Amino acid sequence: HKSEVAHRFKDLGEENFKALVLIAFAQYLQQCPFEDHVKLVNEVTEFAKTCVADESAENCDKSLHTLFGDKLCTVATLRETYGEMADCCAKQEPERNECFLQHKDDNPNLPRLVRPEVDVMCTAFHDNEETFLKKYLYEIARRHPYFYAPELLFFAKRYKAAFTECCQAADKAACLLPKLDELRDEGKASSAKQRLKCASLQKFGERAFKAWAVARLSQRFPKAEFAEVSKLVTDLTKVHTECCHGDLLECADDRADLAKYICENQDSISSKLKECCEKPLLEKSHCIAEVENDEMPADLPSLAADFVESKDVCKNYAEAKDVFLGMFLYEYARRHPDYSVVLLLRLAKTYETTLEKCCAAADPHECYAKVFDEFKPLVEEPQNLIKQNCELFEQLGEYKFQNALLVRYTKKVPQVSTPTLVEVSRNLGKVGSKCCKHPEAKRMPCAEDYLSVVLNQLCVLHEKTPVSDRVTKCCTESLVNRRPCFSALEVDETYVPKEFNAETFTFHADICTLSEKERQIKKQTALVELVKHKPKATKEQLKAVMDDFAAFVEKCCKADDKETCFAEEGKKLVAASQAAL
Ligand SMILES: CCCCCCCCCCCCCCCC(=O)O
Ligand SMILES: CCCCCCCCCCCCCCCC(=O)O
Ligand SMILES: CCCCCCCCCCCCCCCC(=O)O
Repeated sequence: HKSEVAHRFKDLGEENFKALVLIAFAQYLQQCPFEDHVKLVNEVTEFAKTCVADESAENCDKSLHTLFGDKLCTVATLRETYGEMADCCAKQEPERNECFLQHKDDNPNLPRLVRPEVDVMCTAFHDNEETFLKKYLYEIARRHPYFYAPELLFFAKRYKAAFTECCQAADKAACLLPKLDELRDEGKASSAKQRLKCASLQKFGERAFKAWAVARLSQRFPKAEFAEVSKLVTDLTKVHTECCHGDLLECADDRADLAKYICENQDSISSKLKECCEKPLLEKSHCIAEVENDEMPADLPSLAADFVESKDVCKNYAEAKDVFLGMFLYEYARRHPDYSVVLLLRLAKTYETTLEKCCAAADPHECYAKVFDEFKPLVEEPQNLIKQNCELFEQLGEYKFQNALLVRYTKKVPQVSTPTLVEVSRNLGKVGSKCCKHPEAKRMPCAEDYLSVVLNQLCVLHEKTPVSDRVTKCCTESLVNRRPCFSALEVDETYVPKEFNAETFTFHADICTLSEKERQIKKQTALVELVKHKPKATKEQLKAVMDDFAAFVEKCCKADDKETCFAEEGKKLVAASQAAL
């Protein structure tokens, strides 16, 4: 291991090496032009090949942090452009690297990347495929400087595949656009999870993180024994703690180490791990992190033996409370992959609460019996919600299902901005489409995955621009009570109806040309504004108003003249509607 850079180049391969180096530099120097970074990438790459030919080369023996930091400090416009960051160059390793980490800018001021015309895109992709993909990789990287590089590289390769298909199919846009949208969604969903995962570690501490980890690791690896799960959870915590810190190389090494260990003890962890461990170093950790749940042992007893009916229960628990609780959590989770992780956490927490209560009683054995009865109401809470909502999603379209939620959440929290209500409602709708297609056995984990990001996304926007105490109570409580807290929201009896505005309910003929997506958005925007103006409207009354509107649109988008119909019958619709409500 004379040369760190030489070893990295051999493991990743020139192409991946280049791509990752571009991402790294793009994540630090986020305000330097693309051609600058390209020059860097080629300089580092050529040097690396020098080191590959001969590890004893002149600078080959240096550290990757040292080499990276030196390159950063050779940027001529560094001080001018980045000010303080240029001061880091006086610090010495390893203090320097930390200094660079400190002055990494999160979400700087840049204009939103606008998706160009399909013809233009495919044409660029054909003429210069490499400078086309890398330019966009650079653009994504600079705007998401804390996103894990190998993960950003993982999406890049998927983008490249998308164009390869569609850019030579007659109806390109019909192919490409629904693929780019999927990527956009997944990319931001992945990014959200990461910030969230890291934020929770900081917010609630290592313990809660370990509890979360124990549940999911037990679910995924139900054939694994607790001692093994403990070591994995222990290491996973170590990894998340370092990765959350932000050092790419340190984070990468810890990840690689865990994947290394997991793949070598495959037989002792999971049977569905063979293909993941076969993949290259770069993809190992990724693969393991979302591997399929292993199938659990047929001969599995009930927990009641070791956790309820047994003697030595307070003694075993008091001897190591968190260990014993983790065992309960492990034992329970591996039997129920059909549960959300947070559900298992409510149960383990419930088990904990009673032991703290009953072990202090004269005879604990009775208060244990109470425990499992308490589990059932907590378990059915999320189960019922899923049944009903997926039924609702079945009867009504995804669009009409979104509108159902729309009215519901507008009446629960009317103070929220209209655009926010429309967005969260459309997204919860999408969750319905994706999860309700699963059977019950897999529905709850599915919902938890999407609601987690949607609910924390929701809480982030509220952080910046608070609008309700009840929403801030939900956003700032335990991430296990979060979703139930939102579900506990009732209709706001406080809300004063917002004053009428004819403009808000004034529609022109342009909506007849609008795309299917934003005709809906404009309609849904008005639906929120309707519910806000008269929040005490019944479902029948609201349906009536919406029906008249719907026919009103089809009557004006069907006429020889249009803009007059929208202004004349529009006047009629608004008047009649104000009267009914
Ligand atoms: C391998 C051992 C890991 C430790 C297991 C800890 C189990 C804790 C049980 C209660 C759920 C923890 C949820 C955190 C929320 C809280 O701080 O109350
Ligand atoms: C002089 C070096 C310049 C900087 C080098 C950029 C960082 C390249 C290392 C990234 C490799 C990631 C390792 C695999 C990822 C994983 O297993 O999780
Ligand atoms: C910035 C403020 C945003 C507030 C958004 C108000 C709408 C809340 C949506 C709650 C989603 C959680 C769904 C749980 C299932 C349920 O409805 O009971």
